Amino acid sequence: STAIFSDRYKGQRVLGKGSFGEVILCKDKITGQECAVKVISKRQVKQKTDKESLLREVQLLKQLDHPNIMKLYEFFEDKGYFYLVGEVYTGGELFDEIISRKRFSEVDAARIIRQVLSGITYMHKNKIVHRDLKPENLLLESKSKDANIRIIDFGLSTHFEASKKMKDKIGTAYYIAPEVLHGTYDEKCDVWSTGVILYILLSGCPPFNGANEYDILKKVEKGKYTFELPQWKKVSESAKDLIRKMLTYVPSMRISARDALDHEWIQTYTKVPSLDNAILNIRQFQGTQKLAQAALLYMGSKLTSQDETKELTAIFHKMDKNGDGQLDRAELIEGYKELMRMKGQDASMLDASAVEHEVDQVLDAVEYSEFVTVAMDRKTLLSRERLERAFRMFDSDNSGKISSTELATIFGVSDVDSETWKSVLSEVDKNDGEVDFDEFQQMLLKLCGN
Ligand SMILES: [Ca+2]
Repeated sequence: STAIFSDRYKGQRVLGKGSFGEVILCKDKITGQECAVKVISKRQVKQKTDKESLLREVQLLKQLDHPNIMKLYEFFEDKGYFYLVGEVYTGGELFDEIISRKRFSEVDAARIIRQVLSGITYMHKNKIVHRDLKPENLLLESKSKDANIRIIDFGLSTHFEASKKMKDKIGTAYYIAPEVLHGTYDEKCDVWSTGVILYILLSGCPPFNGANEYDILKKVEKGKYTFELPQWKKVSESAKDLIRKMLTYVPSMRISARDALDHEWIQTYTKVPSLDNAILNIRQFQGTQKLAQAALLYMGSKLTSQDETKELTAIFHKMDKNGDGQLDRAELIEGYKELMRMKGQDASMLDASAVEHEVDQVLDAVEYSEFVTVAMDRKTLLSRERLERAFRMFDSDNSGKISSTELATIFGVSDVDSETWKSVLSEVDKNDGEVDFDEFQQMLLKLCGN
């Protein structure tokens, strides 16, 4: 409120797009301490509670400390944004580390879940519920195999409204507790979500699955699942018993996070065959989720580029006094600053110094029409290379193609209607039942107006 964020911190690099907003690697201008700042835009996110309830939870969260909980250092608020400043972790997402290794057993799964439960138990004792616990929120403290897990976004859910855009809801339906869907829930919803993560660690397949978001939510609401897949034969009976207690439908009957640590499976496997079939399915699952996410962000970046391309052309056309199509470097900065003044402050461009530098980078490469193409191509370049990398990673056999069955699974996770993508495919392809990267990219372009 009183203190300004930009006067203390400077943006160094974009870490990624998390829940509620963009995540930026920032650095203190005095001490040089690196920090990860989640920037939540007030227009794209609505406040569920009042301002005084939010400040009270922020104050509590700043005093909490646990080795498996991400530390919240500071909190800032300006006219249109909320900035949540915390510690940086470079180890990446838990599931990205599991797909790289060749050996994964119940001892590794028990060591993972013991950490997740230690953090949850500690936060539940302080009356803080996560509500949106999922593998994406489990980060590794360092780039190593024996590194600590840190749970992020612990306590946001209660004060910020969930996004309705599929690019942000991707992969959430698998882990949500049934009682969260019907409205009456408490801290037991985090035990269910951890139970779902444990089920995926030991088999590589979600317990509640479907061809789309709604079919998954129907399975979660019914609450029925089975240990009827071949890979569950090589898993112990105590692991299955803990999952049964964690995935109990009635929350009052469901085990607590505290009692889940004292369970025989945690006590025996933290104080042993390799689950090879489970690794292959986590690889397939992670690749499928990441390609679906990359496809949705690619379409979103193409629509954002079209909006900003025309908006920046209109700003520069009005600034062109004589009408030769040219402008000075100082004029282009005024017009680029006007784009952020009209279409909101950018996550990468925190202050005027970052805008002046962003223009100098485009001016070094590059008529304002040519400059418009470069500045917009730089924003699309960050999204097109992620799509190709995700397509290449999904294509594990390096065939260069993805089958029609794989497209149905991808578009199913992305929530693109079955009849809509099949029609778009016939317009570009026109019939081997498989598409290459360019054809896949052409389908996404046609699925967002281009
Ligand atoms: Ca292939």
